[PDB]
Amino acid sequence: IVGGTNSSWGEWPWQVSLQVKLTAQRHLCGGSLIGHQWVLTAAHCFDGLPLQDVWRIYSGILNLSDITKDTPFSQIKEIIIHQNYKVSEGNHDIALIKLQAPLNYTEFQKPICLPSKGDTSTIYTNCWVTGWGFSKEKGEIQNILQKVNIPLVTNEECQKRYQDYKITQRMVCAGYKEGGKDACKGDSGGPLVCKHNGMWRLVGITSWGEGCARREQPGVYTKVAEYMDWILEKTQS
Ligand SMILES: N[C@@H]1COc2cc(C(=O)N3C[C@@H](c4ccccc4)C[C@H]3C(=O)Nc3cccc(Cl)c3)ccc21
Ligand SMILES: *SC[C@H](NC(=O)CC[C@H](N)C(=O)O)C(=O)NCC(=O)O
Repeated sequence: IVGGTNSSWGEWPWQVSLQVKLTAQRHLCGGSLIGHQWVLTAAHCFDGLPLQDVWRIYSGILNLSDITKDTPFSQIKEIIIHQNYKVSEGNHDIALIKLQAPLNYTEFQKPICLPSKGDTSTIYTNCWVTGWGFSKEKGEIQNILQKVNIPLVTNEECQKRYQDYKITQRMVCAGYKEGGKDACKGDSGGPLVCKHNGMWRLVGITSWGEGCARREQPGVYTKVAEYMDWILEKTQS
């Protein structure tokens, strides 16, 4: 996250860190807890070799530097990538992770609400993006979970900024005309959440953008509302 600030405990209890343990262990992507046994993330997080028994999913963690060998983590039972996803493209950048064991809910480990049927994106005026990604374009993973307030952008405006790509109805963009605040490398797969009727809703999954926090180059997010039929089908309700 560029231009954000430190989060506090319990502010974003659905945020998870997707890490890979080879000989070293590294954070690679964000994700969002959506139920006891389900995480929603970006399909591009899985573009590498599909190695078995390497992913560790950390929840209930605010500071990655607080993770030790004794810190509990979830493991992957199944990865469900959207059927129309292609590696060389940004479309359908969404994946479900089924965990090997259900997590119990706590103040620091609980699900984001999925968007409600029949809600236009213009109802969302208070939106935030979170993660442990770079705080500048040539930066590094951040220890304390960062947060930044960000306005949603119209699909017409977002398309104007990315004329070499197709910004579809299944995408939502967010950012500032003057840049300065944005998600960045290592934030992809995490949440874009907007607070409505006292509850946070998962509006986007951090996906892509040209650089980070550049002028007139907003972040592009997978629009979760446009994948609700798919999410419900794959989670068997
Ligand atoms: N500023 C916009 C809004 O939020 C963004 C998020 C990303 C982003 O994090 N990634 C773009 C993703 C990607 C998608 C499609 C095609 C190509 C790349 C791969 C992933 C990424 O670089 N991860 C990464 C890189 C180095 C180290 C580590 Cl640990 C993780 C990039 C740009 C923006
Ligand atoms: S919609 C998903 C989260 N809600 C619940 O899990 C229900 C909580 C109580 N049992 C209740 O109110 O009935 C949720 O609200 N997450 C987003 C948030 O703002 O916390």
